[PDB]
Amino acid sequence: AQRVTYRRRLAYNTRSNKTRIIKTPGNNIRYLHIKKLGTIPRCGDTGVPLQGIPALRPREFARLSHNQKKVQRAYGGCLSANAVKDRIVRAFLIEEQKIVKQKLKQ
Amino acid sequence: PRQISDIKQFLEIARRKDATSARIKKNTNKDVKFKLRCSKYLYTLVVADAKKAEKLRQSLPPDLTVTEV
Amino acid sequence: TKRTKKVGVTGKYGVRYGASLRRDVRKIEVQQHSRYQCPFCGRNTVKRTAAGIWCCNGKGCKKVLAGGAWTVTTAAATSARSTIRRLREMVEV
Amino acid sequence: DTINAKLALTMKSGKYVLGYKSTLKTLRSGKAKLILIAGNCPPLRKSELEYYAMLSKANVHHYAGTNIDLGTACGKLFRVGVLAITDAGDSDIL
Amino acid sequence: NPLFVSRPRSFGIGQDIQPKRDLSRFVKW
Amino acid sequence: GRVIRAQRKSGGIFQAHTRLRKGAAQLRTLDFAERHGYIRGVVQKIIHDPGRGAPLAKVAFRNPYHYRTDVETFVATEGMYTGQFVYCGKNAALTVGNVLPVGEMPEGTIISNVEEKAGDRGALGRSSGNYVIIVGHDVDTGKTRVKLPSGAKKVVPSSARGVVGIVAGGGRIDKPLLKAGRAFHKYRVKRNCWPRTRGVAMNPVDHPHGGGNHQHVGHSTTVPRQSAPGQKVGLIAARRTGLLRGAA
Amino acid sequence: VKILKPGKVALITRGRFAGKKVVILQAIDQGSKSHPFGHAVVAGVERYPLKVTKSMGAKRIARRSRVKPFIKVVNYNHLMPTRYALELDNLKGLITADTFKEPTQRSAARKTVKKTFEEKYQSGKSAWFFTPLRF
RNA sequence: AAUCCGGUUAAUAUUCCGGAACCAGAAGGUGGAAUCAACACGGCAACGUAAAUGAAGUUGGAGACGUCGGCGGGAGCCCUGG
Ligand SMILES: [Mg+2]
Ligand SMILES: [Mg+2]
Ligand SMILES: [Mg+2]
Ligand SMILES: [Zn+2]
Repeated sequence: AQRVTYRRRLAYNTRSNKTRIIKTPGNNIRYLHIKKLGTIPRCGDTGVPLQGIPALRPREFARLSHNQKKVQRAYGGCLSANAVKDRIVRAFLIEEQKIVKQKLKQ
Repeated sequence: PRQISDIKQFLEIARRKDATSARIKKNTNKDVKFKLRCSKYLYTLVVADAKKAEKLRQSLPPDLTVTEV
Repeated sequence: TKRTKKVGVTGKYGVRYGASLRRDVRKIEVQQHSRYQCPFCGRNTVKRTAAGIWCCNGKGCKKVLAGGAWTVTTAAATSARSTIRRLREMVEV
Repeated sequence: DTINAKLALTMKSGKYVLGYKSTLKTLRSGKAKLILIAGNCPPLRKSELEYYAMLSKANVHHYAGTNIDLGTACGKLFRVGVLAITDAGDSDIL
Repeated sequence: NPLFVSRPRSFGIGQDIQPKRDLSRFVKW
Repeated sequence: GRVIRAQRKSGGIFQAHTRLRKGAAQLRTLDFAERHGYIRGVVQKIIHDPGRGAPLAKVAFRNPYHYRTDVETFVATEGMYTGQFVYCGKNAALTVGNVLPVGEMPEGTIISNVEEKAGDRGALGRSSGNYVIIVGHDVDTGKTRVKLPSGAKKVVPSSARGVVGIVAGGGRIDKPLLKAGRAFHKYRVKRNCWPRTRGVAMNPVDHPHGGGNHQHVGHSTTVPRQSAPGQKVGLIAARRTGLLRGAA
Repeated sequence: VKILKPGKVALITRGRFAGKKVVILQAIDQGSKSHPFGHAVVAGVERYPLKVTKSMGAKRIARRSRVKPFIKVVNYNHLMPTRYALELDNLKGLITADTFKEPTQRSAARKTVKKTFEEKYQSGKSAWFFTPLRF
């Protein structure tokens, strides 16, 4: 059956030599050279992948509109929803404790 | 290539200045494709009716270049 | 079924290396692959990742603990902590 | 007497909720008289639960024992990170 | 007027970023 | 004869394999906050360091003079965890993980990563499971006496800093390696020092032990302290030899 | 003993206005058909006023001392209640479960909230309410 | 960062030809959007949209990673009925 060749002079199965088979409108079986798969941004506090954002190679993110690269919320696109919620509650409670410790210091 | 699903949308793109030419393709299944060549994209509208195709062809701008395949 | 009377996990080594060596490895290997209890969360989801590093699973307490090579805590570390706590609590008062 | 016996008494004849989400509901509603917090509770959660209690004027008892011991102390076979008591019934917890 | 509120900075160890003091004595000349 | 193996360990193929190492493990530069008060840091990561038994801790501190955060690489003490607060300075509390001047800690405390000179950023008791014991203070001309893992007693200035607790990574050497391949993997991430050919397995051109119609040394293997390189092989300046039965 | 009641100041913990401070207007403890849970009607600050100093000009201070509010129905579980409370002069019965069904009534209610919040900001009787939480 | 198919020569082709795309940079050529005093709305929320002002500084992410084992899907191939 039809056998294929690399379309570039790179002759080795490296991570930059990824391929997949296409069947053409000439009934030809041949390679298509494809890129590495994208990656979803990860939360800065927990490392979880961030929801609402596609998996792209780094420079592909330069072509999206602003709102596709973020979530409409504080730290959107940088922190997960549950991480932000921990930060808000932690900030409030710590500030209140600083208030009582200041009040009881006098 | 982009598909246009509305006749109103297709006519608006034709009235634009980048719209150079139009193509008429008559398929074996009696369906008609109106293809509009702009600078960046080729826009196809699929018209599944012969009566509608005639009206749409008459609905085009008069100075538009409509070419028959 | 039992499948082994003695060697246990060390059965992977077969007849090599000597019985005493396999027995010593056996005691340590049982320790280093055991599950331990997280003091901060209460679950038994504490497993080793590379020799002194013990991690936790779940959505809560994704923390990492510095521990012993083969167990989460060592006797020397536990004795040091109580020694340190006694010394801390005697200069405090 | 120990708090375990009072906790055992208040569960034989009394009103209670177990767990974090249900506890917050009783604190919001004002029907929580006393909340018990496990010793190994998350430190941020303890601050939040303490703040909820202070606003609702409920008592907080941080009593020694992990969520495993607290679950056992209520007779349950699962870990309990926080209890809320809406009614002591026949017990002397309050 | 009521919006002009004093916002003091402490500057003790580990509290606020130190203000820009004169470091001439410790300059590497 | 030719240049013996010990004489060739001067660089080149005998350098340390350091690609996979994230940073040296150091105390923190002794600054105003540590000299006079304390400063708080938070453990961000506890990580494996290739070629090192003990785990390392990445600790984030606020910069006192600039809007920026400084990450420090510490030798993790046992008990340390990510998200823990650690405190460094003269007024830090005596808790596992904190960094204090040895003069500020009582006799008998267990410490690790201790400085030899105040500000050298950690020299003593750093390998997995090791520690240093505070033995006594001499307040007049402040010098602290400590016991080292080797058993030696050392005098450090009572301003040299130390970390409270024992180095993490426990009793690593208690496990038999069991296989050449495991020793191979241990030294692959360290340096080109394994496997080792015995001197008596060589020819006279290669080693003072080489040659002979049986494998034997010939002369005594206890060689003088002042031997030249190339003859300083075997048991150097040995005070004694043989299987000791009761030592101190 | 009821933590959430009209006039109390709360912190939003989820959604687009996470970390924004709000004042409770209505406390619907029981669930309705729309929002079948213990929700509240709240008015909060979407954009806090900027700090103003004595060196500023008159026109600049007017620009910086502005509040852009929002009105929202929020699950109780997405609120962190505080100890502060507001006075709530004329924001009493103006935001019911009916102004949300009409965008016209929504903009009218927000404009009313904007006027009372802004006038309340000047001559600060609730300074903590108009200072952003840093997190 | 970004290219595919079909065709073409005696002999080059993801490079030529036909057709159909894509990326990067520059200027700003129209259209649209927000702003009457300021920089949009929706959703309880996870989050959504055709756009939805954001300087310094800081922080976070991607780039970015071993090896073996079986399990589940897809594509091409293989096989099969008209
Ligand atoms: Mg030989
Ligand atoms: Mg010789
Ligand atoms: Mg050729
Ligand atoms: Zn845990």
